[PDB]
Amino acid sequence: GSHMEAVQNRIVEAAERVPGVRGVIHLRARYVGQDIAADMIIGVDPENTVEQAHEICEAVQAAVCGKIRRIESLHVSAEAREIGDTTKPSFSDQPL
Amino acid sequence: SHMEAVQNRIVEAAERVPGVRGVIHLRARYVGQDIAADMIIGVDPENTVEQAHEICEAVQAAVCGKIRRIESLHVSAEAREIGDTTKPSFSDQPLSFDEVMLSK
Repeated sequence: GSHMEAVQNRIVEAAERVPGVRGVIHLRARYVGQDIAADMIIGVDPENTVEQAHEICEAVQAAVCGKIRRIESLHVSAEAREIGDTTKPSFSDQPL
Repeated sequence: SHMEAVQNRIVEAAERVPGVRGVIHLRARYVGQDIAADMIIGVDPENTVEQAHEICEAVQAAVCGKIRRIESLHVSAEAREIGDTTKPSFSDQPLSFDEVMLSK
C-alpha cells in the first residue's frame, strides 16, 4: 500500500530471518522529514544471556540498515518470548 | 532543583537493587506535578534475559515504593562489565546504535 506500509513490511521480514529472533513483537515507525525513525521490540529465548540478546539485536540492526533506504534511526530492543506465543507483530506510528 | 533531587534519589534507589550494575541512563521529565522517568540499568552479561527482566521489575518496585509522585517508570537493561565505572547520564538524547537493550 503506502510507502510507510512497504517499509514496515521490509523491516519486519528482514528481522524475522535473523538467527535468535522469535518474531517481531512491536514496530513503531514514523516520518521524520522524508526519512523514517523506527523502534522495534523483538522476541528472544528467555534463557538467552543478556549478551546473546544484545548480539541478536545488533544483527537485526545490521540486517535492516544494510538493506533498507532512508532510515533516520533504528533502535532494536529485546524481550523474553515463549515458544507457543503465536502473536503477530503489532504496529504503531505515534511519538512517545 | 526538585527535579535534580528526584533524579539523585532514583539513581541511589536503583543502584541498591540486587543485580544492578549502576544506572547507565535516566530520562526524567514533568507530567503535570508528577514525574515520568525512563531508565537504563547495567546488568551482568551472563544473566539470562528473564533474570534481567526480574531485576528491572525489582528496580521499578524499589523506586516507585520509595519516591513520591512517579507517574511512570520504565526500566530497561544493558550488559555491563565490572570495571566500567562510568557515572550515570541524565542526557535527554537517543541512545547510540551499537547500544541495544532488554525491555519489558
